[PDB]
Formats: sequence, structure tokens, C-alpha cells
Amino acid sequence: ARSAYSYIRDAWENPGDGQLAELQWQRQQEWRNEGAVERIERPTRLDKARSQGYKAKQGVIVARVSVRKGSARKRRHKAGRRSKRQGVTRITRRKDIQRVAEERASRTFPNLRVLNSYSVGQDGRQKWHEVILIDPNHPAIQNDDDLSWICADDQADRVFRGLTGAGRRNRGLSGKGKGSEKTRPSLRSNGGKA
Amino acid sequence: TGAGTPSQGKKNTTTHTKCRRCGEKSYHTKKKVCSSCGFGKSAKRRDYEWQSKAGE
Amino acid sequence: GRRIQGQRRGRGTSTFRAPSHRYKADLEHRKVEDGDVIAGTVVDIEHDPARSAPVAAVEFEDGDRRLILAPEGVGVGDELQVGVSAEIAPGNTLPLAEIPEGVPVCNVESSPGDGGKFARASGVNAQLLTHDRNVAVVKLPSGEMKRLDPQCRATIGVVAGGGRTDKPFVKAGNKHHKMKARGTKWPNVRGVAMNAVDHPFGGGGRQHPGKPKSISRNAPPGRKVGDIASKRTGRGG
Amino acid sequence: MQMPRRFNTYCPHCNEHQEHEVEKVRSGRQTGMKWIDRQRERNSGIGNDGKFSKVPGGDKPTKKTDLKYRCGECGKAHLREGWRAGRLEFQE
RNA sequence: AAACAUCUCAGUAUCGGGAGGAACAGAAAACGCAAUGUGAUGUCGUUAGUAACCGCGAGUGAACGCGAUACAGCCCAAACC
RNA sequence: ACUCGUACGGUCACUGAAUCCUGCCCAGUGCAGGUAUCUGAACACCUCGUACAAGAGGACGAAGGACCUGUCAACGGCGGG
RNA sequence: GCUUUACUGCAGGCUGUCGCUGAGGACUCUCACUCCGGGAGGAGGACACCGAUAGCCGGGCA
Ligand SMILES: [Cl-]
Ligand SMILES: [Cl-]
Ligand SMILES: [Cl-]
Ligand SMILES: [Cl-]
Ligand SMILES: [K+]
Ligand SMILES: [Mg+2]
Ligand SMILES: [Mg+2]
Ligand SMILES: [Mg+2]
Ligand SMILES: [Mg+2]
Ligand SMILES: [Mg+2]
Ligand SMILES: [Mg+2]
Ligand SMILES: [Mg+2]
Ligand SMILES: [Mg+2]
Ligand SMILES: [Mg+2]
Ligand SMILES: [Mg+2]
Ligand SMILES: [Mg+2]
Ligand SMILES: [Mg+2]
Ligand SMILES: [Mg+2]
Ligand SMILES: [Mg+2]
Ligand SMILES: [Mg+2]
Ligand SMILES: [Mg+2]
Ligand code: NA
Ligand code: NA
Ligand code: NA
Ligand code: NA
Ligand code: NA
Ligand code: NA
Ligand code: NA
Ligand code: NA
Ligand SMILES: [Sr+2]
Ligand SMILES: [Sr+2]
Ligand SMILES: [Sr+2]
Ligand SMILES: [Sr+2]
Ligand SMILES: [Sr+2]
Ligand SMILES: [Sr+2]
Ligand SMILES: [Sr+2]
Ligand SMILES: [Sr+2]
Ligand SMILES: [Sr+2]
Ligand SMILES: [Sr+2]
Ligand SMILES: [Sr+2]
Ligand SMILES: [Sr+2]
Ligand SMILES: [Sr+2]
Ligand SMILES: [Sr+2]
Ligand SMILES: [Sr+2]
Ligand SMILES: [Sr+2]
Repeated sequence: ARSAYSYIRDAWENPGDGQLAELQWQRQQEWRNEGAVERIERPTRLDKARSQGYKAKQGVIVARVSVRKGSARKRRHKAGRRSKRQGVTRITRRKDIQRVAEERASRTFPNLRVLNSYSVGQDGRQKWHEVILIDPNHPAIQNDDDLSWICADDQADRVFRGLTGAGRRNRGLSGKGKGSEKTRPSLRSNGGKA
Repeated sequence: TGAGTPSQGKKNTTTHTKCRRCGEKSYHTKKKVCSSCGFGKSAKRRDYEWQSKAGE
Repeated sequence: GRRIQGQRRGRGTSTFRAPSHRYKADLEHRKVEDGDVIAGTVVDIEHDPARSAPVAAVEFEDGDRRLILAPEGVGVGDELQVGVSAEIAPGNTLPLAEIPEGVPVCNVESSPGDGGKFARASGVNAQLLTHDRNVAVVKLPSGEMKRLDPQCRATIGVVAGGGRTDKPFVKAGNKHHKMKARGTKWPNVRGVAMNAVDHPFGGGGRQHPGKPKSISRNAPPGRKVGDIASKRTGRGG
Repeated sequence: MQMPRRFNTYCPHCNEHQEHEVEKVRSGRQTGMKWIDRQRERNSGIGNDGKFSKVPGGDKPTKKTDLKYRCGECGKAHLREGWRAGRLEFQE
């Protein structure tokens, strides 16, 4: 039969309709009054969290992060530039907002490692994402068959090197064939043309 | 008053001093920042790739 | 070119800042719970560096000693009141609603409780004209009819120091001393007297703006100089 | 100059002389779906857009005749070199 | 590019952040020598200055495949408990 | 920043103590206001086209412009016959 | 380096449109949001601010 989780899932396919609509209208009022990174006891989208690796266990942390909406916040050129490199307004950054959110969260919790993240809406001037972080130093986690992999030394600061799911997608690593000629195995090795 | 010799006589201010962190006489005692190693400005050590030829 | 002086101003460097560390206080009305049971006595008259006008130090019943924006005619010993039931006399503060029409007031609040925004300069005053249950009409010093919340507080009378403007500075040195008490760069070098690199009007064999002075409202900073969006110029017509 | 609306001449299709009607070539409308149209969009962005920033050239004092010759029996037309003519008016 | 604006120099120099002894990638919503065919991923040789791009100028420039190197495949979410 | 500031303020410009004065010009350019009608982009909308889409056309029309007015201690002008 | 009704662009301002954004060619309301208030509460209000885009101006800048 349908899991209770599927109901949370199905509700979020249209965050603008039904009860969820009312919840968001109510919630965001409080979120707007919260900081940039607020730790929270429980995921707002349980099905998503569990699906991404979340577990109700010691060493598993969830935090909501908000980031200003829109394109790049760039300063116009103070030195000579050819028309091409004079743009300022319509230029956007190469990292999506979710990635910026994952990094801020990870900065707030220096000892934790980003496991994954997902969206929880936005208003006209900002977007919110909840990030799942794991404590690689807690025994409850060092002994987990599903999460202990994140305790390895080469997993340290994984978010800052683009090793997150959002990181890999944003680096154009989804496709295994056509279109990934310059993304795999890394943007840098391909001369940075991906 | 000329900008040369006559103006050099007014120089008796102490700015750069021996730095606690790196030992170079580069700790600006008025800014409390080392122009050589970055002490007072950054926990990380002051460094730049332009301090050497690009391919070296 | 180089940024014009008006642009250097915005960075808020020392040269353009007001000597705030030398200023006394921001003569904002006292906050009263209600009842109006708040009265104090003028303990002294002082000079206000930021406005070149006198200010009165008042000691209130509940023990609060604060400077106040004094109207003309307030002296030591006098007793002032601040509240809805305050008596209708010079130097007293109360909401416009309580003020009788045709009475000159000063230090008028823009939004009830802000502390006073209008008519604060030497010898000026707003004129309370129309009353109502929804809007109090005041005539500001510039002659503009302003619609205000009758709940906006004000002080009866005109501001002290009137006529300050009637005497000429006579010499640069006097202007100098006053300018040193404000957030202003003085003296003033004419734009036409500068190099082209320094101002839209600079350059040229003889001095003259090489363009019409009336600049558009939409002009970007650096170019908005001269007569800003003038509806007209001159004295004629 | 004057030009007869119809006259006998060689029709390269029937491969024999037949009566033709002369008409000035009317400009066909563009679709905006040609390769060049897509290149202009793909290559135009911020700043100068190379060739797509160039604007229409001038004019020659006189243009060459631009006509269609339609065979009166097979209905098919053919083109011919044109010749500079300040004005071209048809007779009848 | 014998000027120069797209283009080029070049994702180079330089800057911010971060890991390791190596990094990154990686068990197909692949490929498409179209097949009764191949079978995770790097890398090397080649495919090839080819296809593709481009004031269609100057210039820029892959991939599949093939020969090699080395080979390795698994774990969750949910269903039912 | 101005600003512990509020039109007797402070911003932007021109002229340059006092004294006697400061004429004519609004066509061009600038600024500003208005504007029946004209022109005026995109989204949405309608028609054609496409089993869809590209695309073509229509209707509506903001600022702006056309047009009208104000303005020279606004740029400036005050000749030839 | 400087100028401008040189060429081409870029900031910036004005203006429309979409999102924020809700209820009953002109309108009312309150619940988001904004502002004032120490607070209660008051003012405003689906506008404004902000994100996106479109037209106009644009030697302020390249
Ligand atoms: Cl991390
Ligand atoms: Cl003054
Ligand atoms: Cl012809
Ligand atoms: Cl194959
Ligand atoms: K260049
Ligand atoms: Mg298991
Ligand atoms: Mg005050
Ligand atoms: Mg000073
Ligand atoms: Mg001067
Ligand atoms: Mg000079
Ligand atoms: Mg200039
Ligand atoms: Mg002059
Ligand atoms: Mg002069
Ligand atoms: Mg060249
Ligand atoms: Mg590699
Ligand atoms: Mg050439
Ligand atoms: Mg290249
Ligand atoms: Mg291929
Ligand atoms: Mg002089
Ligand atoms: Mg505030
Ligand atoms: Mg220039
Ligand atoms: Na961290
Ligand atoms: Na392109
Ligand atoms: Na050359
Ligand atoms: Na050159
Ligand atoms: Na090109
Ligand atoms: Na083969
Ligand atoms: Na005129
Ligand atoms: Na020079
Ligand atoms: Sr670290
Ligand atoms: Sr000197
Ligand atoms: Sr000397
Ligand atoms: Sr000295
Ligand atoms: Sr420091
Ligand atoms: Sr460094
Ligand atoms: Sr105040
Ligand atoms: Sr206050
Ligand atoms: Sr000049
Ligand atoms: Sr006159
Ligand atoms: Sr493009
Ligand atoms: Sr362009
Ligand atoms: Sr010609
Ligand atoms: Sr294998
Ligand atoms: Sr004089
Ligand atoms: Sr005029």
C-alpha cells in the first residue's frame, strides 16, 4: 500500500495548492524572521530527507538556509574592457543557489559534512533549502552501514569541492554520454569549457 | 619647500617594525598589520602566485 | 574623467561629515504613556551647535533631564507640559487634535510618535489650519498645505532664534566659522572654473558651460549638475 | 524607359518562341526560420554582436531591371540579366 | 585578425575556497561502426585538424569506435515487516 | 554620508563688496508641463500556420516622440539689405 | 589624457509586464509585505520595496 511518506511527497509536487499552500504562507512569515542558517530538529520534507539518506539518529543534523534571490551581484569593471566583458546586469553565476546554501550551512557546522539538500520554497526575494549534515566523528555514525562512508578523510569538506549531488549536477555530470565531453571527469581537466 | 631633501628631514615617524609572527621588519605599528606575512590581517600566511614567474 | 565633488560627498569621509561628536542632542518629544501627567521646569537655556539656535534644558517630574526644541519666549523657571491634556500655552507639546485651529506650532511630527520632523529651524513655524477626526491640515514654513494624522504631536509657538538670517555674514571668515559646525565642504569652487576632467562644465578657453544647464531628472550621478529638472529658470515671464 | 507588357520571345521551358508577360519581381516575405535567423539569435548577446551590429548599406544611383518573364502557354517564368534603368514603365 | 567591435590571446595570468598521497570520475533514463552489435570510469596511442563553429575572415575544434593500460562491482529510499 | 539636520533647512549651479542698473529674442538646442488625434516594446489576448512548436498578422498601447504651452540671472543669439 | 548630436556598447533613471500576491476599466477589503510606535496599537496595502524582462533617455563610464 501507499506509504505515509508518499503523501508528504505528493503534497510537495504543488507547494502552491491545498493545505501545503496555507502552511507555506504561514511558515515563511517565521522563516523571514529567522537567520541565514537555522538548525532544525526535524526535516520539513521527511520523504525527501529519508530518500536522500536522512536517518533519525545521533550525528544527523538538518538546517534550513535562506539565500537572496536573483542573478549575480557583480561590480562593474573599473579598468578597460571590450564591450563583451562590460556586461554587469544580465550576468549570472555558475553555481546555483542550492549549492551556495549547502556551503553556508557547512561553514556554520565546520565539523559536519554535507550529505545532501533539497528545496523548501521561496518568496519573491529569497529561497530556502534544508541541508542534511553528518557528524563523521560520532560512533553512532562510524558504525552505520549506510553512512559510515562519509567518515573517510577524502570526504572532508566535500561540499566545497563539488562532491554533493547538487554539486555534481551543477557540474554537468548527469549525462554519461553525449554532452558530457567537457564535464567528465572534471571541469578543470577539460580546460574549464563545460 | 622642495619635495626632495628638505622634505626628508621631517621623517621621524615609526611605522614598520619587527613582526612577532614572521620576524621581518614589516609589522606596521599603526595599522597593526604585517605587509610581509599578513599578521594582523589573516590567520593564513600572506602569499601570492605573482611572487614568482608564472611557470615557476 | 574623475568623480565630481557631489560624488565624493556620498562616501561619507571626514571632509564631508558633520561634527556629530560635538553635537548636543536630538530634540525629540518625550514619550508619554498617556494622561499628560508629565510636566517639567526649564532649568537652563543653551546654544545648539547643530542649529545655531537656542535650546532649553527641562527637568521633568519623574526625574528626566533632557534638552528640548525651544520656541521663542521660553525662560528659566517656566513650567512646560507634554500630553493630551497639556495646557494650550507656548512651549507646551500635545497632539494636533488638542491644538486649537489658527495656532502656530513647531517641531511637528510626520508620523505620530516619531519625535518631530517639521518646522525646527530658527524662527520658523507651521500653522495649524483645519481640524477633523481623520486629518489635521497644517501649513508648513514653505507654504505647503500638509495633511497630517491629528495624532501627530507638536509644540505651540514659533521656534526661537528668528531673524538670524537678516544679518549678512559680511566676511568669509564668519561663513567659515558656521560652516565648521555643519556637514559641508566649503568654500565653493565653480564648476566652470575646473578642468574638463573634473566637471561637466570644466574646460574651454574662457569660462562658460559648454551646454545648457537644465539637466534631466533621469541624468546619472556625475552628470546631474547645474539646474536639476528645472520647471523654468530666470526671473522673467 | 518604356517596356511592352507582353511580347514574343524564347521560352527556355517550351524550348520555342511564345508570348510572355513581363512583371516586376515582388519581394517575397521572410519566414524568420532560416539558418541566418537562428545565428543572429545564438550569437547576439551582451555588448557588440559582430556582423549583427552592422546596419543596412546604401544605394546605387540607379538599379538594374528586376523582372520575371512568364510564358503565356506553359505558365512558367524565367529570369534574365537586368540592365540599369532609372525608371521602367510598361506599355499596356 | 597586419585597423577593429564578434572572434583571438584564454577559461590563460591572477584572485577566493577545499581535499589527498594522489585527486576527480565511475556501474547507463549509456552507445547508435543501426546491430542477431558494444557493455562502469580514468588515462595513453589513434580516430583528426576529421564532424562542428566562425566579420563562413583570422582562427577555434570534439565524439562514437578501435589498439592499449588496469579491471570490480555494489549500497540505500519505498513496497512487506 | 548629508543627519543629534527639517525650508530662517541643505542640496545643485551661475555671478562676484557697495552704488546706479540689468533691454529685445522661446525659431534651434536643453529642462518642464500638457496632450483630442498620430506614433510607440514585451507579457497576456485573437486570426492564420504547425496533430504541437518555430513563424506571419491583428487588437490593446506605458514612458518617450510627433503636436501645444511655459522658461534666457537656460545653452546661446541681437545680422545683411 | 580630453571632447562630442563619431562608431559600438555599459552603468544609471523613467516606464510597461511577470513573480512576490491575498479576499470581495472603475472599486472595496485585509491576511502577506512596508512604515510609525517602548508597547498596545496606528498608517499604508496587494501597492510599494525586491527578483526578471521589455521600450525610452543615457560621454556618467568603457
Ligand atoms: Cl562538507
Ligand atoms: Cl549658511
Ligand atoms: Cl525593374
Ligand atoms: Cl559499439
Ligand atoms: K580584445
Ligand atoms: Mg540493509
Ligand atoms: Mg532632535
Ligand atoms: Mg569642516
Ligand atoms: Mg565660488
Ligand atoms: Mg584652470
Ligand atoms: Mg566631463
Ligand atoms: Mg562667464
Ligand atoms: Mg567670470
Ligand atoms: Mg590587431
Ligand atoms: Mg583527471
Ligand atoms: Mg579582416
Ligand atoms: Mg577554444
Ligand atoms: Mg558519440
Ligand atoms: Mg573672478
Ligand atoms: Mg525602522
Ligand atoms: Mg571615451
Ligand atoms: Na562543515
Ligand atoms: Na552560440
Ligand atoms: Na596588427
Ligand atoms: Na590600433
Ligand atoms: Na566569430
Ligand atoms: Na571495427
Ligand atoms: Na528658443
Ligand atoms: Na596623454
Ligand atoms: Sr577543513
Ligand atoms: Sr605653497
Ligand atoms: Sr630648505
Ligand atoms: Sr615628523
Ligand atoms: Sr584585521
Ligand atoms: Sr596565497
Ligand atoms: Sr530624529
Ligand atoms: Sr527616535
Ligand atoms: Sr567649459
Ligand atoms: Sr526678463
Ligand atoms: Sr549564445
Ligand atoms: Sr548586443
Ligand atoms: Sr549612393
Ligand atoms: Sr571491465
Ligand atoms: Sr555689484
Ligand atoms: Sr525652447
